[PDB]
Amino acid sequence: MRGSHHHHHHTTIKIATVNRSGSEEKRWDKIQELVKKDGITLEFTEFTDYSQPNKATADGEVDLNAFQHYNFLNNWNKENGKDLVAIADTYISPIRLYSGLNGSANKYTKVEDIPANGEIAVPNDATNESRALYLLQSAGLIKLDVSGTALATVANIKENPKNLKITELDASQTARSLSSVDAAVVNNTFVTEAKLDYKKSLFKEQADNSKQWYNIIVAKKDWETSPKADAIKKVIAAYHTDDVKKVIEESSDGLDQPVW
Ligand code: MET
Ligand SMILES: [Cl-]
Ligand SMILES: [Zn+2]
Ligand SMILES: [Zn+2]
Ligand SMILES: [Zn+2]
Ligand SMILES: [Zn+2]
Ligand SMILES: [Zn+2]
Ligand SMILES: [Zn+2]
Ligand SMILES: [Zn+2]
Ligand SMILES: [Zn+2]
Ligand SMILES: [Zn+2]
Ligand SMILES: [Zn+2]
Ligand SMILES: [Zn+2]
Repeated sequence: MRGSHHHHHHTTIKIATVNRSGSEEKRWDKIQELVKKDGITLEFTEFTDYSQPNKATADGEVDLNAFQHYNFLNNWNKENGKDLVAIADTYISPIRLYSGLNGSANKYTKVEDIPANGEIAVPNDATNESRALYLLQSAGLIKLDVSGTALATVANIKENPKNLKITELDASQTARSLSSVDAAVVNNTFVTEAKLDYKKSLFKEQADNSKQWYNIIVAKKDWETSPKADAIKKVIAAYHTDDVKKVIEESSDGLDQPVW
């Protein structure tokens, strides 16, 4: 059933995220510590997948969300006829291709070793699906019949030398699929929960137009007339500190790269 989540409660500012494992949420404890003197309590709704946080925000269940990149936001707004806005950039985490697993060993240590007739899992939402497909193309596994800013779908695969089966799954399910596929494209959000080591990935998305993959803090367009606007501006100030910069780098082991 849709919208699985839990809450993590410390003026009160409610933030929707997607749950991450290990130390990756420590940025939020540091931000809370910074805005404490200002009288601000943060409360988090932590969803399990990318379909829910923007809806929570447009519906007024939360004040902010922090989970997506600009492309995901733009696409979600267009699809849903909404106009949530980015009010700060956070980090970039270039998406990676990971080997399928045999127990806890990687089956492959190079792209070239993916077998003919193999299966690769990719996210199934338009922007991360596209992102994964361009990744598979830059890794030399496929060619696409779209380019530039065109969203690629699986129907846009033009060449497929190894006859790979490309299976699109929920973004939150690609890392879990690694026990039974040859390779998967996995968003940073899901890496730690599956116990993956991002530094042992087969392939990393190439920098270039990289800003479209920048993560953001998002609110409703009229947030600035809200009684919570002052508190929101302080939270943003706390995120954009040297202290938080360091916590993100340390608590994610470098997986998330701050962009401010
Ligand atoms: C919901 S869009 C995906 C965001 C994810 N943190 C990424 O940068 O890959
Ligand atoms: Cl805390
Ligand atoms: Zn709830
Ligand atoms: Zn709550
Ligand atoms: Zn929790
Ligand atoms: Zn959590
Ligand atoms: Zn915490
Ligand atoms: Zn906390
Ligand atoms: Zn409610
Ligand atoms: Zn409600
Ligand atoms: Zn899809
Ligand atoms: Zn598709
Ligand atoms: Zn490592």
